[PDB]
Amino acid sequence: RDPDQLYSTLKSILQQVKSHQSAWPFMEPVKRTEAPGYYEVIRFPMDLKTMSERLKNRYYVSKKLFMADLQRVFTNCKEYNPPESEYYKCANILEKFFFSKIKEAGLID
Ligand SMILES: Cc1nn(CCO)c2c1C(=O)CCC2
Repeated sequence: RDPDQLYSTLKSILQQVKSHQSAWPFMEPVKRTEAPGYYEVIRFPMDLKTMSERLKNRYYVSKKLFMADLQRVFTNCKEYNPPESEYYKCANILEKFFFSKIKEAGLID
């Protein structure tokens, strides 16, 4: 299936991202109790557990929807955290990895 080809490609990419050594900050939703005013600043929170659910739920009917969510994970983090924080470092490392995988899968060419 053309839908099911997409699904496989996205699942492979998301799995690789989740397995990456720098994915650990992004594995679950930011906790309100740990991040003061995070949910006042960041309007569209996202994390890799929520993306896994969305994927299983057949939400990612296009590459664009998938890339927007995953990009939001990094840019939320970079907006909120200090530039030399461990979280910011992880976000940019993982983002580099993400762009290399989407290129390699021909999701952008
Ligand atoms: C703020 C903030 N605090 N925590 C830890 C609590 O969830 C995290 C953040 C992020 O911005 C992304 C990584 C995880």
